[PDB]
Amino acid sequence: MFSIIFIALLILLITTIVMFLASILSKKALIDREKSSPFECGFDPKSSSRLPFSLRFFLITIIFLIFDVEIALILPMIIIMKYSNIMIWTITSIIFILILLIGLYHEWNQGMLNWSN
Amino acid sequence: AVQQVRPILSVDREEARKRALNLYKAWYRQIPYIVMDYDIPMTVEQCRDKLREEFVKHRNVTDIRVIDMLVIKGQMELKESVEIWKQKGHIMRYWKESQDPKPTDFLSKFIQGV
Repeated sequence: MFSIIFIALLILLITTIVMFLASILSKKALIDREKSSPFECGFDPKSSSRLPFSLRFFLITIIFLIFDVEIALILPMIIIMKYSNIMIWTITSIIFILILLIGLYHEWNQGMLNWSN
Repeated sequence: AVQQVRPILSVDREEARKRALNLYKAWYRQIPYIVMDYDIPMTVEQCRDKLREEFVKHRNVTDIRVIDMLVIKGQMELKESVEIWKQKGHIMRYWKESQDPKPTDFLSKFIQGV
């Protein structure tokens, strides 16, 4: 850790210096009211980008939060296979992956994995 | 010297007068939005004068069909300005800012040349 943090800072300093060189090495010209205008294919923009952007994969978005938190429970598997009771480890692991598949196929069949339409 | 014709939008001058006023409403409502959404020098009071100035151009118009067409074209611009299809340049085109005044007095025109 403490080694990694030091190099993490050292890299961040180095990368930071890079633009601090770029900001000075960059040619400097007077900024225009149009030069800094946004790019939207050369025609002025109708709509701010900060309007509410509708969402259609919201349902998947929530399911993503869940499925990760079961990744927290499969990852330890390997580490404790040499040390655990094989029946308990075998049984539980399987009924862990079957539960996941059944959940997935259930929603897939119910059509929730499809986007809002 | 009269002829039978097909009406454009209205049947009576009073209806035409009624339509024209609505076009004034919609423009007069819209000026505050145009100032915000266009990077142009003009302010609401200046623009609200330009609306008055030009509705006055067509002061002597009499034919209802001509008044209909002015209101058809007049409405078309407003939709193109209620939308921002018209760009910053086009809106300021209503002022002819680039063109500088040409003097009208005879002596000035003569000295300046044709």
